[PDB]
Amino acid sequence: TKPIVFSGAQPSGELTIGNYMGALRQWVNMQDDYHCIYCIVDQHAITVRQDAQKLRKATLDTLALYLACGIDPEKSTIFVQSHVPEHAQLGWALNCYTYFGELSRMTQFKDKSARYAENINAGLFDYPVLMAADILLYQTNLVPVGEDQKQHLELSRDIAQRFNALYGEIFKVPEPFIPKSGARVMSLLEPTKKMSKSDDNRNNVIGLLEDPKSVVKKIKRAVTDSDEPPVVRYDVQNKAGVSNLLDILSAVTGQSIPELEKQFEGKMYGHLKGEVADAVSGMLTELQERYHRFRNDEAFLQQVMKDGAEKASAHASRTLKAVYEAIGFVAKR
Amino acid sequence: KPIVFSGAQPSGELTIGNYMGALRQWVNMQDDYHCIYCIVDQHAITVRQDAQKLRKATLDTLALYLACGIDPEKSTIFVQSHVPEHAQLGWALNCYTYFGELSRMTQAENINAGLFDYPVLMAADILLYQTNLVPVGEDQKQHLELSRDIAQRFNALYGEIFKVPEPFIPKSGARVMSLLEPTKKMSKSDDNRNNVIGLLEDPKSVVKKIKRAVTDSDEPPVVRYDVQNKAGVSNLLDILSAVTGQSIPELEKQFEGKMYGHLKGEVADAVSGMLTELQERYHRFRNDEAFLQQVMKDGAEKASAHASRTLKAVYEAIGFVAKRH
Ligand SMILES: Nc1ncnc2c1ncn2[C@@H]1O[C@H](COP(=O)(O)OC(=O)[C@@H](N)Cc2c[nH]c3ccccc23)[C@@H](O)[C@H]1O
Ligand SMILES: COc1ccc(N)cc1
Repeated sequence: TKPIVFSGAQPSGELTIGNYMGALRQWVNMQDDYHCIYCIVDQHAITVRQDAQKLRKATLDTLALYLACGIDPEKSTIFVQSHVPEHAQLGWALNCYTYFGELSRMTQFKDKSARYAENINAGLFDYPVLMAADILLYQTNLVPVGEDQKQHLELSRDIAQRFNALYGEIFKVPEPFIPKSGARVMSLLEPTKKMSKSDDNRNNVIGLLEDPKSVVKKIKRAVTDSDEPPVVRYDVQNKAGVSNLLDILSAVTGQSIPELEKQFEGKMYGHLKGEVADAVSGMLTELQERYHRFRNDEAFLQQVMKDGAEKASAHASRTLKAVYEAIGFVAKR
Repeated sequence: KPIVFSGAQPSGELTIGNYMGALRQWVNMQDDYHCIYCIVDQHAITVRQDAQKLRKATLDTLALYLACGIDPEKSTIFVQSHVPEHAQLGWALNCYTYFGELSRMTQAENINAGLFDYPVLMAADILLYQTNLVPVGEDQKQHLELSRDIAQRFNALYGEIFKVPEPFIPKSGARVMSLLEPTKKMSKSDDNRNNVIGLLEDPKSVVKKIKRAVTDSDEPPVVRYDVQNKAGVSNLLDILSAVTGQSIPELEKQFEGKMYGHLKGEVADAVSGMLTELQERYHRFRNDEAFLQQVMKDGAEKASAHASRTLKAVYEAIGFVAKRH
């Protein structure tokens, strides 16, 4: 059997080009090479307060977006996290093998606590343990994610190793698959801050479902630097905005930064931004064209969810059975 | 019938205080209330434990509750981990529980997240079954209050999804104090086991512990009820009264001109009389694996039917896409 790939994305906000480059791009390319399982993590989404209609709609939007990107339900298992109870079950169990200090030290918890001070909830704190349960359920070998998830992934490995050391070979110890370029796409008006699907300032973000024209305007307005003459060179410290543009272009086209630097020799930021806008306006038009075909077909979306949850539960129940046996629960018969 | 929820720890080493106090009280109210008994194995693992002993303890607890008179045809008794809805609701309620509320629970960075987060699981345990009443001790009053606050908070956002649970106020009335410390209650959590009489102790063990029990230096020795001045003797009277149903004034008359030796002898004989009938039932149930499996299956099946209905409403309110069956 093939090694197993697992990853997920929250149905909250509107997925950005950041989410595509750091994760979904890789998800599509891994489908034949590995046994791939992709999840819409609605249980993680509710750690941030959403309107009920928006949550339901965003779950289906996200599903249709996976499909529009090229995630093929004939190759990959595609499911909604809440449809498989084993995530919640293993998540509770793994709380007992996770230290408080490991969760309080998390960057994401700290960033999210500052952003949502009126709702610093227990789910936001316990976030990484459920995420570990998501991965560990499927005997996952590889986890394609953006750089912002490295810390969460490190904890999952620690939990797997710690549990295995007491009980035997129950889990696989997963490995991150973070891409060389586009692992952490930055904000267009604030290139020192990660591009967030929940920025109020829309201008920071390139939406996967935002109007391309509005997106082309966003690239042209992206902040660069005061260098005289302007030079297209990679330097995240002194040229954050230009570097982010080079990183985006590299990730979309598959060309290296040193290659792109040679390509823009004697050129300035107008050329860079023309070429970035071109490459991105292109992906989105195509992507949004596949999207509606999927998104307006409720019977097909219902079928993908049904089939995917079936496949997922078969794997997850198998692992949870072994976990429950090992910790000492009386088996349900 | 109001719905009553109790969580039973699979590790508790139950005493005659537990039995003649709350347990016997509740055995005689299984037709008055819709009683739920949940053996809380997911709570147990917040303390690291030997796996095989936890499995054994789950079944020991089930058999002991059955032996004490919990009737699986009247009440619902089941193992927590057999009903996935507990963990499911637990996670959802984490998202409507403040971090501060958990930090302020009467608790540095080396405690496991389960020990930190279990009050939310407790809330889920109760709220799943539309629980009206929860019989708690003083030590779990804070947890009940949190579950009431979570229920009201969720209902204010989404409509009346949960019942707001109430404490069960009336106490059993059977008083049972520690043998070497008559001022303190006999507790299943006592490190000093000479203070307690476990429900599975044999007649020789009970004799030894009752013989050792503290009594005053009154001269002449007198068997009279007086908690302030004769705590130990009064405890022995209360235990004997609880066992036989004879009133304190009846026992005071029964022991007129008798020393503390004769009282201790009668207390030991009385308690062991009670424990022998209970132990016969326990071992009969406990050694019948097929009967225990059937009780767990039926109970989980009953619990799940109810729990799934609540969780479906919870899931609909939050806005999750409904599962495709
Ligand atoms: N500006 C950016 N540049 C590049 N990559 C980015 C950018 N912003 C986000 N990402 C990546 O996109 C994925 C989805 O984002 P989420 O916020 O839903 O990502 C999250 O919140 C996860 N915890 C969801 C999750 C839950 N359980 C899991 C198990 C395995 C893997 C992932 C998960 C992520 O991989 C994230 O790293
Ligand atoms: C009681 O809170 C929890 C927390 C996490 C999970 N997965 C289940 C229940």
